[PDB]
Amino acid sequence: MREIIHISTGQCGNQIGAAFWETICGEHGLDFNGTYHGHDDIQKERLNVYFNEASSGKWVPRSINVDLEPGTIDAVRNSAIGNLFRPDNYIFGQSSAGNVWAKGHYTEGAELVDSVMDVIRREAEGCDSLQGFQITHSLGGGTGSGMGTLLISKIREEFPDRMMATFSVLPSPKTSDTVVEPYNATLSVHQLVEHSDETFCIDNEALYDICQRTLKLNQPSYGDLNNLVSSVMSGVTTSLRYPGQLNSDLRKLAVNLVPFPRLHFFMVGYAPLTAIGSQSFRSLTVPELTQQMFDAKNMMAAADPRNGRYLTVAAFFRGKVSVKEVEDEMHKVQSKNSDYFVEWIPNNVQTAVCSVAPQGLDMAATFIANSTSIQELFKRVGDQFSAMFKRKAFLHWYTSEGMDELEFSEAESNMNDLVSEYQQYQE
Amino acid sequence: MREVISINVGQAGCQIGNACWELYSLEHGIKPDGHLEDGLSKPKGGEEGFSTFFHETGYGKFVPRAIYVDLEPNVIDEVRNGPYKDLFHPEQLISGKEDAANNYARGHYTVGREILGDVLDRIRKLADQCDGLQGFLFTHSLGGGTGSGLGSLLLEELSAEYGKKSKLEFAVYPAPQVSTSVVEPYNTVLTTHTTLEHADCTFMVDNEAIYDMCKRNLDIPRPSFANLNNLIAQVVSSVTASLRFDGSLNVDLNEFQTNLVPYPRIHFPLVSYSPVLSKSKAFHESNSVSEITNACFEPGNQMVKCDPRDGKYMATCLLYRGDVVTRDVQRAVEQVKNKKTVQLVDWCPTGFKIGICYEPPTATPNSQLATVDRAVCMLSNTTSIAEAWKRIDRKFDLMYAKRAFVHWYVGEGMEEGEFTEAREDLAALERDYIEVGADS
Ligand SMILES: Nc1nc2c(ncn2[C@@H]2O[C@H](COP(=O)(O)OP(=O)(O)OP(=O)(O)O)[C@@H](O)[C@H]2O)c(=O)[nH]1
Ligand SMILES: Nc1nc2c(ncn2[C@@H]2O[C@H](COP(=O)(O)OP(=O)(O)O)[C@@H](O)[C@H]2O)c(=O)[nH]1
Ligand SMILES: [Mg+2]
Repeated sequence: MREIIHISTGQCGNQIGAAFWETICGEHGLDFNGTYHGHDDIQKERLNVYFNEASSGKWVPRSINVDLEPGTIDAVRNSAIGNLFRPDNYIFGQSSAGNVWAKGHYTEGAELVDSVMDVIRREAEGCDSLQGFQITHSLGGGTGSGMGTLLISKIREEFPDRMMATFSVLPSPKTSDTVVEPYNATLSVHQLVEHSDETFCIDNEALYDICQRTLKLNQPSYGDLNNLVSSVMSGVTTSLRYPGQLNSDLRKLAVNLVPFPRLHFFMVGYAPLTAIGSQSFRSLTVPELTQQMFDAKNMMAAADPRNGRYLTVAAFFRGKVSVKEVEDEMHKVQSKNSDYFVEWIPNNVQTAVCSVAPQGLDMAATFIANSTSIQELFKRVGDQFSAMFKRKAFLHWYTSEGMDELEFSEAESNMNDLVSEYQQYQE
Repeated sequence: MREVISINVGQAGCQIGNACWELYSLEHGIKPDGHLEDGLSKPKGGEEGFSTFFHETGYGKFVPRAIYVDLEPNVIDEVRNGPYKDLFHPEQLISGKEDAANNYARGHYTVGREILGDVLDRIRKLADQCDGLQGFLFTHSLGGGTGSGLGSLLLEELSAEYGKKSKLEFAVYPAPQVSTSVVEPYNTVLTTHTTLEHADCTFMVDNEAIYDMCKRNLDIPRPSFANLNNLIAQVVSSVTASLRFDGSLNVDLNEFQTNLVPYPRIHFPLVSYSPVLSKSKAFHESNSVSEITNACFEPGNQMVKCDPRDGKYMATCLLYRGDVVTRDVQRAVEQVKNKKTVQLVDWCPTGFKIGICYEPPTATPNSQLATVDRAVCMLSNTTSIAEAWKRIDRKFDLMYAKRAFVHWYVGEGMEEGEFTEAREDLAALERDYIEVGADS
């Protein structure tokens, strides 16, 4: 379908969400005050993908921002980007989650769960074109991993046939913001794969590299990192937002990008990376994008895929791009680098030409695939999950809520099984 | 016989159909709005044909008897916002809503069945308007399941509905070396069963082969589906040519059943087409039908990724358009037989259906293929064909062995036994198809 709800949760969800709508509104042109600026058919016949034609032609997106920290929304509705969101969608309350996966929903967070379902239910009725639910949060974040994970299960009961897209941000196994980041991530996957259908891997540490290597940025910031993720979220939708020679869809992804059920983790990869200053000495062409998409340095997951093995890649070129420009370049990668692609697929390529182009560039393309090296990202969380809590440290905070030690052990056994799924299915 | 109804299913099918209708209106002097313009001669719009493709209007706004079927609104919207908006009755543009994705379990069933009631009644009303109704002409893809699976159901329904009209089916196949969809072997193989048992004559087109021709014969640096489809449209228009225009040797649509189909099965002719000349060359070029005829056997003009030289000759058809002498094409054929390529099997012993249509070829402004005063369309049941089946069957095998993607079909109305049976029928065809050539 076309009408899709973009749910937001967690301290990072609203941040990435603010930059998300900032880019979506720039494509078809839409002022933050809700004024129409499309030119014209392509920027008018596909405006209901996220907005609604309210009174006086005032367009407002469909997003339910939820968080237990009222101090976060204050820095959005007050400053720029605020008139778009409707005040009735704001659902916030005191105090907070406490940077823990238990209290985030198992106790305190269970109070607002009844209010979030009420707003999402009413919007679902009026929207005669529901398809899925786009969620953006952190895998180890407090309100993101706790209240965000439980929300996926509630929506799964009332919307089983509907899809469920998530943009979780994996932790950094080197520069962690909080010591209780890996622990909260072990419990989020316990219910994520048991409800959601597709989840993208994002790592902030992997962004600082491309920001200083390609973009040539010395001091990145959260305001800039969200732009990179916004380009990915806005890329897997152009087919549904604008016509093209081969319009893909979120459903077509799982039918191809997901071989077997127990495998929802993807590896994003936007391209080309516009280098500040060094963008004029380049030639935007398809052969140049293929060399950057498959580059292990541009991964945002970002385990080295060369060490592992690809499964089903996918590209979404934009702008002035033909059909053979991709089928040829993408096919050459299947020969010289055949050792990295498995044979039982067998075709390891998937295209989806669009029509329009992103603002500021003449052509763009993303990269999404399932590499066998994703298991490495889970081993880092599994080792820290057990090596740190081997002596029962920082565990009384979670057991005091009500969860028993048995509940935390089952979460580790599931992750250990996922690592084996990538060997059956030999690497 | 007289009438023919066109059916487009899925995006690729619709895109190709667009090209065909553009082309047909060009040939008959019909403007983008219909009406008329003028419509005209002998037999431009008509005199008969039309009506053959276009429905007569008491105003002159002629209406293409075409039905567009899709599950994705976007494709049809393109059509509805295109320059040919006025060539279609709006109620012939059967827009869907929720896609079947990719797809067959939904396409031939859980989603597709929800619009067929409308589709079939559309057809029935149209068919009642028609006289004779010699056949239906399907245009679709065997890649995505809407074109494959939905198209399949619709085909079946018309064989049940009538079962006596000619069922043509122009099907686009996956290139053996490259494709845009991972589960395509399932979406293709799962329908070989039904096209086998419900189409009377299928055509197999490979995009890759055509792209080769575009890059090489037409000198195209950057091919496009628009160009590719224009080529296909021209091929389709010739099938067909003598059902609209005057010809020395007129070919009935049923003619192909009589000439190309020796057994109930085997109905999968290859197409080839020439002259394919870029505008830059059509000055140096100037030739006889004997040379054009040679080009038709040349692998470079096959529009299908297989080796006709490997295969043996079963019945074939050479349709000619424009300024063509019947003696000369007989001479040309004789010379071709003497090449001893596509060894003529004893079973024919020769079987060259010659069709001679007086109407010169034409190209729309969207094609850079030069217009010519004569052209040739070739059809053939040459035994090279089973290799295409083998290719896709190996892809099917690897996947199915691990199952993997089977999940997406079984989980929504299917059974693994169905996948097994589809494979078995395909395998059976490879065998039978080989045996009738293998014997001599
Ligand atoms: N010649 C030609 N081939 C096309 C065209 N469009 C698509 N194809 C080919 O047909 C197949 C694509 O089918 P899709 O567009 O994915 O699907 P569909 O058959 O329209 O139906 P769905 O899967 O339900 O969308 C591929 O093998 C393409 O290479 C076209 O305009 N011309
Ligand atoms: N890319 C990105 N990551 C963020 C942003 N904000 C927090 N993060 C990441 O999210 C993790 C922290 O979780 P947090 O969002 O504070 O959790 P919550 O707010 O309690 O749900 C860290 O790994 C951060 O790098 C952001 O705006 N962009
Ligand atoms: Mg389609």
